[PDB]
Amino acid sequence: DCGDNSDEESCVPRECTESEFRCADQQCIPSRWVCDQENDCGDNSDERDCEMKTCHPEHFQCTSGHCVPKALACDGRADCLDASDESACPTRFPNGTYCPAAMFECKNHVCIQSFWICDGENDCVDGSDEEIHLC
Amino acid sequence: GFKPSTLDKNSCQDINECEEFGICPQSCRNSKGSYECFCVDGFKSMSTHYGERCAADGSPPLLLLPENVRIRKYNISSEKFSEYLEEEEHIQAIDYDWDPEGIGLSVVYYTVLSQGSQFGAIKRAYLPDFESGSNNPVREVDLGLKYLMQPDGLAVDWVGRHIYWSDAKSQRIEVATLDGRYRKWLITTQLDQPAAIAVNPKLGLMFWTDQGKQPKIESAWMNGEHRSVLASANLGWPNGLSIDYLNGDRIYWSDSKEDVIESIKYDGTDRRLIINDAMKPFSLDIFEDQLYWVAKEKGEVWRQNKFGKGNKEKLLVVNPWLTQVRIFHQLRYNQSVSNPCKQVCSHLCLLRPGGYSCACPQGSDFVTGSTVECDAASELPITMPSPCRCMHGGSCYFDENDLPKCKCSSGYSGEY
Amino acid sequence: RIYWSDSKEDVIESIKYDGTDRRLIINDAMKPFSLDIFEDQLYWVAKEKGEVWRQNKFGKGNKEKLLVVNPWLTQVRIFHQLRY
Amino acid sequence: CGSGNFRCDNGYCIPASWRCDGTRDCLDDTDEIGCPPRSCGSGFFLCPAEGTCIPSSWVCDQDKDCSDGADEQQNC
Ligand SMILES: *[C@@H]1O[C@H](CO)[C@@H](O)[C@H](O)[C@H]1NC(C)=O
Ligand SMILES: *[C@@H]1O[C@H](CO)[C@@H](O)[C@H](O)[C@H]1NC(C)=O
Ligand SMILES: *[C@@H]1O[C@H](CO)[C@@H](O)[C@H](O)[C@H]1NC(C)=O
Ligand SMILES: *[C@@H]1O[C@H](CO)[C@H](O)[C@H](O)[C@H]1NC(C)=O
Ligand SMILES: *[C@@H]1O[C@H](CO)[C@H](O)[C@H](O)[C@H]1NC(C)=O
Ligand SMILES: [Ca+2]
Ligand SMILES: [Ca+2]
Ligand SMILES: [Ca+2]
Ligand SMILES: [Ca+2]
Ligand SMILES: [Ca+2]
Ligand SMILES: [Ca+2]
Ligand SMILES: [Ca+2]
Ligand SMILES: [Ca+2]
Repeated sequence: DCGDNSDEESCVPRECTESEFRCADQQCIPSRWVCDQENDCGDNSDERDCEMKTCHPEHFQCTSGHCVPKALACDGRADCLDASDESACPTRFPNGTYCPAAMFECKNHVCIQSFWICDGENDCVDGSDEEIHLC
Repeated sequence: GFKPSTLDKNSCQDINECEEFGICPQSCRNSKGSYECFCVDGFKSMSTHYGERCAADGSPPLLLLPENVRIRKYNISSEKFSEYLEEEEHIQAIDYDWDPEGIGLSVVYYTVLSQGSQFGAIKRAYLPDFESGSNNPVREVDLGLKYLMQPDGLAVDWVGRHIYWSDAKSQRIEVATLDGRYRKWLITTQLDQPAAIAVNPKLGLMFWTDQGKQPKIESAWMNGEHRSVLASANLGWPNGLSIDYLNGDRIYWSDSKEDVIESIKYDGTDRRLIINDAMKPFSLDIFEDQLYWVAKEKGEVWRQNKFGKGNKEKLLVVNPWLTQVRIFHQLRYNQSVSNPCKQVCSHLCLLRPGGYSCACPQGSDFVTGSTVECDAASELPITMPSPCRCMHGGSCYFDENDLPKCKCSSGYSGEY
Repeated sequence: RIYWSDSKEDVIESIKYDGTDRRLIINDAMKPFSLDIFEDQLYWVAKEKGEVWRQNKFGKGNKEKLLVVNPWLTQVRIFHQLRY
Repeated sequence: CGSGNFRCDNGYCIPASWRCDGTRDCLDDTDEIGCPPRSCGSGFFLCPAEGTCIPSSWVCDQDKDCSDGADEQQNC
């Protein structure tokens, strides 16, 4: 804040408050960031031990131990990196499909833009994108 | 050989000479007016300028040295180096199991620190008991233990078939099956930078050190049920811990803040300084009459007499990446000790003084009303691939079926 | 022609013996501490983590890691009849 | 529980062979909280703290042959 660094050179890490989480660099971040699939603390220590922890009442938990907002469960999009938010929920149409024919459906029960079939990355977490029988 | 009695100062009693520290190398036997001393099974006695030695049967001992990117072997008999494992990074700790499968290859367990966003690991490899080098390349297996940050303390239990480890940034002590299937947290509270861990299966006890704001050395039951602090005063940075099983189950530790090596009994009742000006010691190991320790600032291995007697010698100069020294020999850990467990436990059986107890992996719990069965799924053992076993300098290649197969030197023949 | 390594700027640079043409050959050189040149190739040492790296002396292409040798490593020299 | 088994205070029963075998099976340890001694010859005396046997005359001869007790002033 002042160009001689006199405001920071002598400083000791501050104690974290009731809704904060602490990182081995002695940093404080919001608890919500913990296990959110992003390395908010550079050592990825905010994503540690996630499988044994429970989740916030507003958030769904993925098989990988990670939390995602519950409104994004069963929405057709893979919000969990493991697609466990979509893998599990009930049938969506009398057709028995999980995805409209305007789009593409993959065994992860994930629904994907049709043009994505067979281009570079597997847009379906593992459900047979880029397979030659699609290409 | 006799001292006056306190009950009657006009009478004479026999001193237990075996109660003196450093009286003999391995074992002492009291006699009324005298003492006798002997080496235990597997050891022999030999004359030397300083008296009787105890020297061990079997192929001569070796030293295992983990650098940051390689694990390397040194042979005290031949005074030479051999190449075991390479192309790794951030290795920290080592421990070995001598004959887990009867074949002539030991198994080695080593820990890897987190590099960044990527987490650490515990890894598993085969170590030939016989002479070998880069002719027998080593494959690696990973136990799959997720979320490790700084697993700077590792121990292996050969009776219960378990692996124990300490992580300074999770602030926990954890036990798992020796292939990584079931995982349990034994000590979760009042830890600050746990640094080193050792196990005694005969006593059913585990020992560990803390290096943080309040340095302490602690002992517990291998199932975690009982906990105690053996030393708290004058401990600085206690960074390495070793156990002597022949000199009455005794504990040694190294401190780099005070440049000292100290010894206590497993109950804390007798404390001694063995080596001062130890040059910032970072790891310890003990074999026969000798104590080996590593110096961190300048990469050296030093040896002295474990009772503090005499003088200290410099055995090796190995670069500053050196983190530990381990002694590799059949008689370091008593392979004969028998497991108390009786196959009642569904997931884990853990040792305690005089017996065993059953444990469930983390997050699971015992089925209602049971003490031996858990609400968790069974995991099948993870057996690792066959290693390159070519003995007499032969060289190994992986065939189209990926099986290792050997080619001999002109002087030898055979499948391996 | 003259080449030098700078660890404060993580760079390897080249000049002519009169100073009349200056170029950067290798950036993000990882705190380089010693240099040597042979044939089409330039070899340099990385001080923080004990590594030997090689690249094309004109800066072309990509850089390769040739060795991992512990942090005590201070220099790399090339030994051959036709170096001098 | 029954049918000739042995029972622990935890509400748990084990085979009778396990009862006194040098391994605490009950978490309450009551399987081996008491088992009879196995003794030496009539001319000798036994100490359990060290699993040792000594001639009976040693039991009171002004030497602490058994470290934790069962020798000298206690027996004298
Ligand atoms: C069934 O599927 C087709 C194509 O996706 C769609 O046109 C139709 O609206 C669906 N009908 C019902 C009842 O879901
Ligand atoms: C160590 O060296 C001795 C010779 O001094 C040799 O007999 C022995 O086989 C060596 N050990 C190993 C494991 O190579
Ligand atoms: C090893 O353990 C066995 C079984 O308890 C014991 O009989 C033997 O004396 C031990 N050997 C040594 C050298 O400690
Ligand atoms: C796990 O999260 C839940 C909310 O879903 C509760 O906050 C619960 O208290 C948490 N676990 C523990 C042990 O408190
Ligand atoms: C789920 O889908 C199937 C097949 O389309 C049936 O339509 C079924 O009725 C659906 N489930 C429910 C509860 O309506
Ligand atoms: Ca996060
Ligand atoms: Ca975020
Ligand atoms: Ca979703
Ligand atoms: Ca796309
Ligand atoms: Ca695609
Ligand atoms: Ca005596
Ligand atoms: Ca029993
Ligand atoms: Ca006596």
